[PDB]
Amino acid sequence: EVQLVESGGGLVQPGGSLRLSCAASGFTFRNSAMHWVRQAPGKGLEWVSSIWYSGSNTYYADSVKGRFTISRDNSKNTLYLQMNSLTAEDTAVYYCARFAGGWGAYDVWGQGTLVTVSGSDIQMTQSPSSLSASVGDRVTITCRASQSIGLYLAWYQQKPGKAPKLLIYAASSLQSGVPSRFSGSGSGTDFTLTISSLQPEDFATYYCQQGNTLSYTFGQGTKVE
Amino acid sequence: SDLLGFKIFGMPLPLYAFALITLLLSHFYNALPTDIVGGFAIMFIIGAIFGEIGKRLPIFNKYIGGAPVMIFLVAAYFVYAGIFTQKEIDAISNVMDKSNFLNLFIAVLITGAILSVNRRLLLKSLLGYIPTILMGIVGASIFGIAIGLVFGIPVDRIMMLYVLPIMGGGNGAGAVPLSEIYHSVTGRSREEYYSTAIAILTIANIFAIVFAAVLDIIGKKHTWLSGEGELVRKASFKVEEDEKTGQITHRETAVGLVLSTTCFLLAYVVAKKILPSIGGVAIHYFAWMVLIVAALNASGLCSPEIKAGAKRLSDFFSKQLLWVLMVGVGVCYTDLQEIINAITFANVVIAAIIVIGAVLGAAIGGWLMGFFPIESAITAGLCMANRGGSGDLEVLSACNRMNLISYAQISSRLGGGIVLVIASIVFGMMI
Amino acid sequence: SDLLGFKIFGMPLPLYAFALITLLLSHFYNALPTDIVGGFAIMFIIGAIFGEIGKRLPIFNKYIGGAPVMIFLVAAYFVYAGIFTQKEIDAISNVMDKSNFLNLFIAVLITGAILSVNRRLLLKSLLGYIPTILMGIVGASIFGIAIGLVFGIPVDRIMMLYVLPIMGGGNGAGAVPLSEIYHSVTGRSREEYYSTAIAILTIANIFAIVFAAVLDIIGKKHTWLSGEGELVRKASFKVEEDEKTGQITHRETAVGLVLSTTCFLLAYVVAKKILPSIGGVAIHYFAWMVLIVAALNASGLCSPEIKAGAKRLSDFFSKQLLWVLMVGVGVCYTDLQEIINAITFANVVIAAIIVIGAVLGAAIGGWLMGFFPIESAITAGLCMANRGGSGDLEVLSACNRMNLISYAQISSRLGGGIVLVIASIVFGMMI
Amino acid sequence: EVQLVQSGAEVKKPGESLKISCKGSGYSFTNYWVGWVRQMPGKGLEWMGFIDPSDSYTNYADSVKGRFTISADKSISTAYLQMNSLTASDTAMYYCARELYQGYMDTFDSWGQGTLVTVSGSDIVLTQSPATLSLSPGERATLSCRASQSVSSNYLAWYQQKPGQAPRLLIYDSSSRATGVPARFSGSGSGTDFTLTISSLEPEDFAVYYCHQYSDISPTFGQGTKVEI
Amino acid sequence: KCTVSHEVADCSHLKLTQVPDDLPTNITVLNLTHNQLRRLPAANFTRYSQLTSLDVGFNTISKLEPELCQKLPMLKVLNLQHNELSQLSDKTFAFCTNLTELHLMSNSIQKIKNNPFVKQKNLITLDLSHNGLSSTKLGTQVQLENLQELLLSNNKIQALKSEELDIFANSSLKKLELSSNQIKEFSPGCFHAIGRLFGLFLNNVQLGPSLTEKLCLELANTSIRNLSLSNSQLSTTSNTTFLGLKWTNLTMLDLSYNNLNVVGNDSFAWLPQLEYFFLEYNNIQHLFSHSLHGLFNVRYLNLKRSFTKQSISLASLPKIDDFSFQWLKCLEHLNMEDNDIPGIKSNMFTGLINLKYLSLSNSFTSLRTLTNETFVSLAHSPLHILNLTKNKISKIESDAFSWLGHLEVLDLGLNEIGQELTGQEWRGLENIFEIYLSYNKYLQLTRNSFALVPSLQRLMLRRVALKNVDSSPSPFQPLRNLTILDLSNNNIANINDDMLEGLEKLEILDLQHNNLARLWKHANPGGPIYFLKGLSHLHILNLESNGFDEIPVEVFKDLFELKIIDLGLNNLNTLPASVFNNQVSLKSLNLQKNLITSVEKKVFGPAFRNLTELDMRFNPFDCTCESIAWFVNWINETHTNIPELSSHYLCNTPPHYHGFPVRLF
Ligand SMILES: *[C@@H]1O[C@H](CO)[C@@H](O)[C@H](O)[C@H]1NC(C)=O
Ligand SMILES: *[C@@H]1O[C@H](CO)[C@@H](O)[C@H](O)[C@H]1NC(C)=O
Ligand SMILES: *[C@@H]1O[C@H](CO)[C@@H](O)[C@H](O)[C@H]1NC(C)=O
Ligand SMILES: *[C@@H]1O[C@H](CO)[C@@H](O)[C@H](O)[C@H]1NC(C)=O
Repeated sequence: EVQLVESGGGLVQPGGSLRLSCAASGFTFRNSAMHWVRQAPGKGLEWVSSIWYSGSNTYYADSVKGRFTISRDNSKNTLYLQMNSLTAEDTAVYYCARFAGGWGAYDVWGQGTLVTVSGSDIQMTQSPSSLSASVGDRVTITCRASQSIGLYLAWYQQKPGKAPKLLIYAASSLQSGVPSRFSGSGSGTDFTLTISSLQPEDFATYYCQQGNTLSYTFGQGTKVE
Repeated sequence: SDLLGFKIFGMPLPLYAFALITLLLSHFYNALPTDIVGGFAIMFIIGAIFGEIGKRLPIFNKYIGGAPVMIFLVAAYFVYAGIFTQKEIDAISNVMDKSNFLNLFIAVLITGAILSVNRRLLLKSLLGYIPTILMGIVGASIFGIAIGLVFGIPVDRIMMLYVLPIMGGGNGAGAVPLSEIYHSVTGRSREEYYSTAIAILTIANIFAIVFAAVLDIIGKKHTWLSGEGELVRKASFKVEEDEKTGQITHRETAVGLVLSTTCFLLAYVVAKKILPSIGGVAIHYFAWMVLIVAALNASGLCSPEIKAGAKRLSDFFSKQLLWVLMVGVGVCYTDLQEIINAITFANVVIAAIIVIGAVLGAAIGGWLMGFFPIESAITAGLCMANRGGSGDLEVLSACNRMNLISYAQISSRLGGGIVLVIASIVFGMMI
Repeated sequence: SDLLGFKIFGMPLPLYAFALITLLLSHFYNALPTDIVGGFAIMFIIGAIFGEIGKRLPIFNKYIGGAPVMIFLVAAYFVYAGIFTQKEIDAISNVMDKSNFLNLFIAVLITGAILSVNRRLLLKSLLGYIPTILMGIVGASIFGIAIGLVFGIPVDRIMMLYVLPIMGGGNGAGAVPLSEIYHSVTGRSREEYYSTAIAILTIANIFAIVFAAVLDIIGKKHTWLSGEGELVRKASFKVEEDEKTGQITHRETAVGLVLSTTCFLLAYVVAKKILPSIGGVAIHYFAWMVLIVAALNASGLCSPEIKAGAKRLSDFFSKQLLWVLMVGVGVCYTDLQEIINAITFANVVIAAIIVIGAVLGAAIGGWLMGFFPIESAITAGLCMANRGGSGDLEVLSACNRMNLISYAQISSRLGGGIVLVIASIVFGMMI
Repeated sequence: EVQLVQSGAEVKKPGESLKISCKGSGYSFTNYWVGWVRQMPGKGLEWMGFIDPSDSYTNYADSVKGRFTISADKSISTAYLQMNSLTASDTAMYYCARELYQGYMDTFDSWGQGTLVTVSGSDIVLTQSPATLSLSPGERATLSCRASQSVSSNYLAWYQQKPGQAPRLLIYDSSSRATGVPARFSGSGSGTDFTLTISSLEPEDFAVYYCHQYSDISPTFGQGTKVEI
Repeated sequence: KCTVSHEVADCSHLKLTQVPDDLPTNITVLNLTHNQLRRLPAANFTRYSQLTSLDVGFNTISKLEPELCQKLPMLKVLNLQHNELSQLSDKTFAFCTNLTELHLMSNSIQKIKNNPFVKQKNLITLDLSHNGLSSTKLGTQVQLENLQELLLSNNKIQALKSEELDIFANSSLKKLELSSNQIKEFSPGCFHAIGRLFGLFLNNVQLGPSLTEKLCLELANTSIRNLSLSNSQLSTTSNTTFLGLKWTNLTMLDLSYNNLNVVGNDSFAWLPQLEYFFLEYNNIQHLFSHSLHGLFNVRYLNLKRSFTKQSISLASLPKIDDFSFQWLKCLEHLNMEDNDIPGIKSNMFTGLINLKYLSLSNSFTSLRTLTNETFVSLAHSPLHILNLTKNKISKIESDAFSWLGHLEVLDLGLNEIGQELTGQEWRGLENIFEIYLSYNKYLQLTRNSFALVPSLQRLMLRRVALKNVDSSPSPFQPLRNLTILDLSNNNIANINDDMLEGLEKLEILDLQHNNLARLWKHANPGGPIYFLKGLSHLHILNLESNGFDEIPVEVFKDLFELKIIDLGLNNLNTLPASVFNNQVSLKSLNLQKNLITSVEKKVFGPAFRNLTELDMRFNPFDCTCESIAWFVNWINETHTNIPELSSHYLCNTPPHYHGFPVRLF
């Protein structure tokens, strides 16, 4: 009585497509409904999908609905699972089992395979991650990039309850018409953002973006005040 | 008013309509217990409805085989058509893969068939009668392999799919056990085996009835060929001096079940532990059981009262419950495409040649054994290559010989296990 | 007699020794198929020898039904001592629980019983049946509260732990619902209640078996008290209406089984989907069996020969396969460890007093409306107190009366429903 | 003077299309490009693409690859964003912005007011009371499993899994047993309450045990208790 | 501490007062800078008598031993830096006549002996700095004809005297340095009691127009060729300020950072020839037409920051009269970087003849568009190089370069350029070779793009956001002489086959940071797109960071000359085998930060033949011997350079050697 997956596996970038296959050699594969079950590392079991014999009825779990596909071939005693638009959280070990109805629910299992989620951006990072500075203080926001950008850094500020609408630095050491008292500096891979003296209105989250390529990629969450 | 009085499975029509209503309702509401009771409930109705139509059909019944063939055909066609609910498939497969009801059925048939032979008759047949059957088999084998070489069919396929299934006792006992042995020894799929074998069997059944009276005509031409009416040439006379007690109690009939279950247990233990292999080849449990039952008959420990009881019980399984089993046989074994693919001119000439090969061997052997040649075939290779006991009354009816019924029964019943043993040996040796 | 002239289960000793040797070999070498075909062997072999033994013990043969009780006790003793291996325990569990052989047995007996009655006399007897058990519950309660006062045990605990749980239908129905209602209403633990009730019920079941055997001897002593298998007692209704039937062939006997299986599916579907509950009460599926079969008999759809065939089939199950079933009843549905752990003087005395008080009340009720006092106690007051269908089987087998199974099943299922209602009321009422 | 207005907030079913209108005023709108930015809840902000109103010339990011379409009409001076096939995990916040190309680096001078779109059980919920165990071989496990609502026909199961392997079945129905299991495990209970008791543990019997129900066509799993010494 | 034994002795930052005595003789250069030592031991130096050089820096030594240099006269150059000694005698210098250079740095010699350098006459260079003096008498007699450079920087010399400079009448000083010396007055005729003075430099000295006018008269009849002055506070100039210089013939001049404002007319009529001239960092408000009259022979001029910073509040508007350049008939190189001229007039450059280089980067505050005749003033000059970047141009009208035929290098990148290219703007262009247009906003392409100029050789287009780029007729079709082309960072999506055909001399291509992953996907409708054809001269190709995950095997068939190619930062995991067969000579490769897992010799059949360098520093390796067998073995047996082979080539994917160098295996 042997059931095995032995298919797919490896590291897949987000948006990747992977195919999983199952082989059973111990029983009459036809006339039996199959199930797919995955378990995330350190997590509990979870149902994925199931299919009747002849594939007349198909049902999916809610989470992966609309992006997953299941199929079988009785002539080859073989089961296929088709995965598209892979996402980050979809890392787990995937099992296939046989649902036997009243005379036992999940009798036989298979040795599942491990599939784990693993590019063309200018990686952008904000180091200080500062919080809760007193009024009138001096703050410093630094910058780090995967590839050297020449005087092509820009700054955006977001109010916590509103979209940013805040362009404070066109280029390095540049100021828009409205704001004042903000100082910026830096060149090459590193940059510095400073506010001369904190003010009661000067308490909001920040963001930074790159322009060396038309990709127009922004940075992760910056300092929140 | 044939609408009132026409009977289905010994039942008036309105009662059967009431019965079918329950099945329709259950299918509608999708509720069913998965156990023996749930199984029989849905097997009996389908079997009853689809068997009467098969039996009461002009050309089908007498030649193609009758109820079981078309019954399991319809079962396979439903399975292929995807009509059955998943619960129904589960409930049908449960009573044949987890309750293993098939094993009980087969054991009961084997023991009931063998144990009914008279002890004195069995001992007397041990002298020169059995070798006729054995050499008929071997003589058929050589022509079979020769003609298989003509079309380039490999030796192994001919020796495993054409000689054995033809030389059997029908699908009730002679085909299903062969498939089980084939799965046990090799390990490949079993659907292909039964599917491709059942066809050839039916094909041969027709030829059997064909030459049945053809030989009778040749005998009419010249008695020099063979004497008619007598099994042995210059046969002498003797006294049967038989003696049995007519009354059979319900308790006496039940004893038969106890003996059948016991023999199977002894066989499982000997093959698995006492002797893994007699020589370099392993022996299947079924083969051991046939020999064990024969030993009990030889000892004569059992009373004449007991021998009759097992005959009655084996007559209840083979006349009532066969329709119930045959549906599941169709469900879990048949592959429809193979049946269609199995029909070709080579497939109909191979069986024609092999039957002729069988007749030749038994005939010469009988003359060597002193028996009259004409009967030395009809009662040794013809009646032996049939659909078990059902078709044996037909070949004999084709000729004007009703006096050979005892020998025909001996042939069919006792050879029903010899072929099993030979098949196990061949499967072990060749593969 | 003779050293070789003795008979076992209708067989001579040397034949039996063969099967015994087979069993011993299988046990020692630890090789056994775990399915139906291997289940019958062990059951048959053990039951034969022991049921033969218990029919010959000097004092245990009269005051107690020897075989049907001692086999049941001996199987339990073996399973306690761990003498059995694992695989045959699995096989017996497979044949008794998974495949629901018990259900088939009960259905066949019910169908064989009912269909052999005159249609005109059916309902008239039924009208006064219920008040008998109604007042029997009261009679049981009187003695229960009396003994609780005697021991000073708080009476609320009396009804909540002893009176209601014992009178329930059984473990599957009549115990789990009691625990659920108990936990739902009083908000206390559910496991502990279920822990003690499951042992108290078996404790009283044993006494119920013993008391019934004693009653049969009393029936022999007094002709007037004995009903000799009669319920209404009036037994004066004209039975002139009679129809001669033809010899029941095997096909007719088989048809009974078909009906006994189809009716079960119909009842199961009805009780699971269509009419799950009448008013506020749940109805067990065997309950609808009796009503459906009675309606079928009333409609006059069946020829008189089908009824006769079903009678003979039920007769065959009643006298040959009974010793097999008892071994399984002991093995699967009886744990000696728990009754041993919870055994104590006070509980035993209380349980014994309760059962005898119930018996007295049931006999009184039967006498008042004119039933036979003894048969009014076996069917009502004993069958309701025992442990479900298995309990009814054992009780009726003790007194050698298979003809009253229908009334026992009615008192079981309907009684359990009524007890559920009474518990639902009183448990809230007092608490 | 410059302004941007977007469509209203919205909630619906996975598997749909939807259109969002970004309208602005205070300038020609025929000269400056318009792009879309998406911010996941409590996450960073990400770019998808932009379109030129002059000729509806477009450029999409690597993450889009269809599933999102950008369009506009000159007469209405409004931008349209549509996602064709919508599914789970697409719930987030959306905005539209206009480029100014201040200096030599492109800058998004104005941002749209904001649009929120969320794609959003009657299922049995399985909860187990004990979390972990640490006892010597001789004891009772009394593991438990509670359900959200009534489970019909007593459909339940229990599995165990030693580390680094597939699970194994122990109690397939609410009361019955598998083949190879010993005679110390025993299940009971019905309705919405169930138990699983062990007669006496052994050194081989320390692993994780789960709770499984299969009543409807929506299988649901409980959590796994831990058993140690 | 150790010395490189290469005829030198370097001993720096060792801060020891005792010189080593284990030094082999045959070395011949020494240094002891960044060290402290008490006095010179001649005995220790006596064992090794070979030293062409000796350096002591940051060493304070109160006196020197005279006997060491007579012991070792083959010493030719000597350094004394940061020494405590401030009064030395000729006794130490009595026998030291053989030195050719002596360094006196930060030694603070406030006064020297009367005649300490009578002994030596052969030295060429002597420098003095950080030394305070007010008298320049070093020898009463004429001597030292062989000295060419003398430095007096960081000195407090105040007044120069004629009697002081008679010492080198017999000598001819090549150049004197007097900067960083506050000097207030010069004695008349002091510069004449000496040989020919060729170069004089004066910076950061406050003179003013009047004092320069005085000193300008002092400079009559001199052999001066190079005058330098900056930060001299000359806000304006007069004609008499440069009058006395009429009696000499200068060659070079510089007026940088003097913050000059206004020049009168004909202030430069005295110089017919000035080949090089620098004017930068001055606040000039207006230029006069005849201000620069008389300068015929000029070749190089600059005006960076040499004008008024524009302020509309001031409304200064530094304006230039046209035809002001009609006097410059020889200019070849001009520099107009980063100024604020309002706009281009019509006759700035009427008369220019020899111009070959001209820069106008960030030179105009407002040049929005190019017109028909905006360059009409440049009709009569064969310019070769033009610079027009950082000029915030907006749009170009066609037929603007009609005058320019001789131009060969054009630079227009880094501006604000968005339009559609009609191709008619390239009318007059004839000899152009290279054009830069990267860092612009957008362009719309037509097939009528480069028909006028198939003579081009290089074209840079980076981050420009092109439109109409996937047109089936290649807009590059008329061009066939292209050598290198770049299209990086444009993030283009769809590509036709037809752009790469008919071109044969393309040397290098660059397409990184673009989105072309779909076009080589196997499931691509129409299959993979094979645009690589007709290229027999490509040597270097770059395809970094483009999202690639699959390579068809038939793309390198035409590539026989490829030498270096990069595919790092992509999404590649596994490649098909037998694909580098046509690659006869590959010298380098880069696949770091990909998702390559296994190394298998079948794919690296022709790859691992002969390489110079390969890099895959970060990849999810399965460091198990099924695949790593060759790679582990090959590393231990191969000479090809693999940087950070152990530093950044570990394996964490498999438990085997988890987080451990694959080489160790
Ligand atoms: C300088 O020293 C070298 C080596 O001792 C000697 O040959 C040469 O004549 C010296 N020159 C003078 C002018 O003393
Ligand atoms: C330049 O200086 C004087 C005065 O202009 C002139 O007479 C002389 O010939 C020139 N000297 C040279 C080296 O051309
Ligand atoms: C601009 O140049 C074109 C082409 O030489 C000419 O036809 C037109 O008259 C010019 N316009 C002006 C205002 O000079
Ligand atoms: C330009 O290319 C064409 C076509 O290959 C060629 O005939 C012509 O000689 C080339 N011109 C130069 C100057 O290389």
